[PDB]
Amino acid sequence: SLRILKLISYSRGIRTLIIAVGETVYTVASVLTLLFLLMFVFAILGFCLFGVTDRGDLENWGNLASAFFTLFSLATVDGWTDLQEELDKRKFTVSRAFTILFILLASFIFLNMFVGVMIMHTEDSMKKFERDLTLERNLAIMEEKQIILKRQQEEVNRLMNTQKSG
Amino acid sequence: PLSLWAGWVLDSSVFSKFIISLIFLNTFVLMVEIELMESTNTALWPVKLALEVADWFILLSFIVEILLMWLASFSLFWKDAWNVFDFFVTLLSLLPELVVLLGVPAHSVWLQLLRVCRVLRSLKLFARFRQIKVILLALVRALKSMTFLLMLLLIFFYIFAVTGVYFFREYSRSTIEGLEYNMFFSDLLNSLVTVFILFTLDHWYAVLQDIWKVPESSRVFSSIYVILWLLLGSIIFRNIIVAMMVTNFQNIRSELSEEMSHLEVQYKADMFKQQIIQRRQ
Amino acid sequence: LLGLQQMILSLTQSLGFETFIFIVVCLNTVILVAQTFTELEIRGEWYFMVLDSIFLSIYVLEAVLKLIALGLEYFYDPWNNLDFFIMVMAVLDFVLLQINSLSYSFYNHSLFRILKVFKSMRALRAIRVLRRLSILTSLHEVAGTLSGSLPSITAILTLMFTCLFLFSVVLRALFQDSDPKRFQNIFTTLFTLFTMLTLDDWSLIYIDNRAQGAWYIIPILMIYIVIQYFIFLNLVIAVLVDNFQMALLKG
Amino acid sequence: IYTDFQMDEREYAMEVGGAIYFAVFITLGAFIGLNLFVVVVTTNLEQMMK
Repeated sequence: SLRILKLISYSRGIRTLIIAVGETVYTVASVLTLLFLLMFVFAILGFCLFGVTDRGDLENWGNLASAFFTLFSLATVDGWTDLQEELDKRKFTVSRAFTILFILLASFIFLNMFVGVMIMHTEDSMKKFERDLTLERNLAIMEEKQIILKRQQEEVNRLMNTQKSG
Repeated sequence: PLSLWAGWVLDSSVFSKFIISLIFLNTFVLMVEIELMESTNTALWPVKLALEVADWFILLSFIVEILLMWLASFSLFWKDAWNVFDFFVTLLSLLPELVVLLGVPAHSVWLQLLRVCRVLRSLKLFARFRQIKVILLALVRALKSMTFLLMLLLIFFYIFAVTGVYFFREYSRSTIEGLEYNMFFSDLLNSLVTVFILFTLDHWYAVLQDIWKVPESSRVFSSIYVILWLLLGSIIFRNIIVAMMVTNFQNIRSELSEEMSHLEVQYKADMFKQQIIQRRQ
Repeated sequence: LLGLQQMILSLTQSLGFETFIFIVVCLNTVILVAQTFTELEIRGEWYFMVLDSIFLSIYVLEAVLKLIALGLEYFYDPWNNLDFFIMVMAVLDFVLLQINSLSYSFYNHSLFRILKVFKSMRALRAIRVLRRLSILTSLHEVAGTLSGSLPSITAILTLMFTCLFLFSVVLRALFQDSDPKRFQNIFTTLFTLFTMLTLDDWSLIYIDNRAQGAWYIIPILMIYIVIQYFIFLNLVIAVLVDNFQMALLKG
Repeated sequence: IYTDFQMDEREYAMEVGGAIYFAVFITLGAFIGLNLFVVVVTTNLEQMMK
C-alpha cells in the first residue's frame, strides 16, 4: 500500500489539490488536540464516576484503553444505545444525564466545528487562487491589447512615412 | 403530416394532458398489482387483470409514441441527448412483452429492472419544475467539478482497504466457535464492504467489540490503525466534499451577482446614451 | 345587526380577546400540562376531563364568536382555518361521547387515541396563542432567516421523495421470495428504506443477508445508500449554509 | 425501539400512523438541528475571518 501511495504520488493535479489543502494541517492538528483534551477530561471523569467504585461497568469505564474507546464511541453516534442500557443498571441515575450532556457537547462541537472550519478554509483558499487566475488572465488580455495597439501605431507610422516619402 | 403532425401533437395541450395523466395513472397502478395476485377477492380478480392489461395498453401507447418519434428526424434521433436514453428505456419496457410471449419466464426474467427503468423514466418525464431544474443544473455542474476529488476518495479507500485486509487476519482466520462478524474480514470484497461500513460509521462500537474477541495483543497497532482510518477518512472526506459544495454555491452566486452587476451597468449606460440622443436631437 | 354589529364586534373583540381569551387559555394549558403528565393522572382522572370539557366549551364559545364575527377575513388566516378544523373535531368527539349507546368498540380504542392527539394539537394551539407577547426578536430573526429559503428545501425533499420511492420500488422488486417478512408490504418497505437512509443497522442487514443466498443485492443497496446519503446531506447543508450566509453578508 | 413498538396488530394498527408521524418528525428535527449547528459554526467562523 505504501508502494501504491508512491504510485499516486504522481498526478500533478492531485499535487495541486494537496497544495491547496495543505495550509489546514495546523488547524486540523489544533482541533485534534482540543478533541484529545476533551477525551482526557471525560476519561478521568468517567473513570472517577464508574470504575473506582468497582461495582460493575468494567472494560467500559474501567481499564484506560477500553474506556478511551468507549468514550470515542460515545462521542460518535455508534453504540450509545447499548452503552446506555449497560450503564443504567449500575445504580447511577445521573449517569444518563452525564452521558447525554457528554453527547450534546462532544459530538456536536467536534462535528460542527470541524465542518465549519474546513468549509471556511477551503472557501478562502479557493477564492484567492481563482482571483489570481482571473488576474493573470486579465494581465494577458491587457498585454495582447497593448501589443495590438503598438502594431497598429507602427503600421500607421509606416504608412505615414511611405506617404511622405512618395 | 409527419413532422408537422408531431409538432401539432406536441403543441396541443390536450395530448400533453392525456399523456401525463396516463403516465401518473400507470405509476399509481403499477405497484398495486404486486400486492395481491391471489383469490382473496374473486370479484376484483378480473378487474385487476384488466388493470395489468391497461398497463400493457400504456406500453402500446409507448409504441405509438415511438411512432410519433419516427415521424420526427428519424435516423438523426439515434444519437442525441437524454431523449435517446428515454427511447432506450421505452424499448426495454417493450421487451417484457416479447419475453413473456416467447421467453417462457420461468427463469431469471429481469422484468423488474425494466419495470423500474420505465418507472424512473416516467418519474423524470413529469414536466419537471423550475425549482427542480435549477438545482439539477447545480448538481450536474457539481458532478462536472467532481474531477479529482472522487479519484482521491476511491484511491484512499483502495489503499486503506488493501492495508486492512491482512491486519485483522486472525479475526476471520481463527478457530473461535462463537463469532458473527467473521464474514466481514474474510475476502477482499468483504474487506471492501466492511471498510465501507466503517466509512459510513454505523455500529463501529459494536464492530470493535466483536473484533475484541481476538486475543488482545496490547492493541499496539491494529485497533489504533482501524480507528484512525475510520475517523480520519470519514471526517476528511465528508468535510472536503461539503467544502467544495459550498464553494460551488459561492461561485454560482458570484457569477449571478456579476451578471446582474453587468446588466445594471449596461442599463445605466443605456439611459445615459438615451439622454445623449435626446440632447442630440 | 349589520356593519354596526361588525364594528361593535371588532372593538369589543379587541377588548375581550385581549382580556378573556388570554387568562382562560393560560388556565387551559395549565390544566392540560397537568393532564398529560403521566404520573398525576392517577392523582385525579376525575377532576381532569371535567375541566377538559369545560375548557372545550370555552373553545367552542370562541368558535361561536369567531363565526358570528367578520367571517371571510378570519377564514383567510391559516391559523384560524386550523382553529375551525380544531373546533370541528372537538364538537365531533364531544357529541360522540355525549350520545353514548353506539355500536362500535370503546374503552381506550384507536378512536380514543385519535381524540387524544386532537386534544394534543388543541394544546399546541393554546401554546401558540399564548405567545402573542415576547416571542423574542433574536429567535424571531433566526426563524425568519431559516424560513427564507423554502423553495430550495422543498425541491430537495421532493428529490428525496422521488429517489426514496424509486429505491423502495426496486428493493421490493428484487426482494420477492427473499424472506420479505421485514418489508412484506408498502409501509414496511418504505420504513426499511427510511432506516436505510438513516443509517440504522444496515451492517446488520448485510450480515443477515449474507446468511441468505443472494449476495449482489448488497453492493446495489450499498451504492444506493451512499449516493442518496452524500447527495442529500451535502445539498441541504450547503443550501442552508448559504441561506444564512447572505443574511450574514447583509446587516 | 422499532422492534419494541412492533407487532401492534402485525398489519397496520397504530404501527403505521404513529411510526410515520414520529419518523418524519425525527428526520425533520435531526436535519434542522444539524443544519442549524453547522450554520452557527460557519457564521462565527466568518466572524473570525472578518
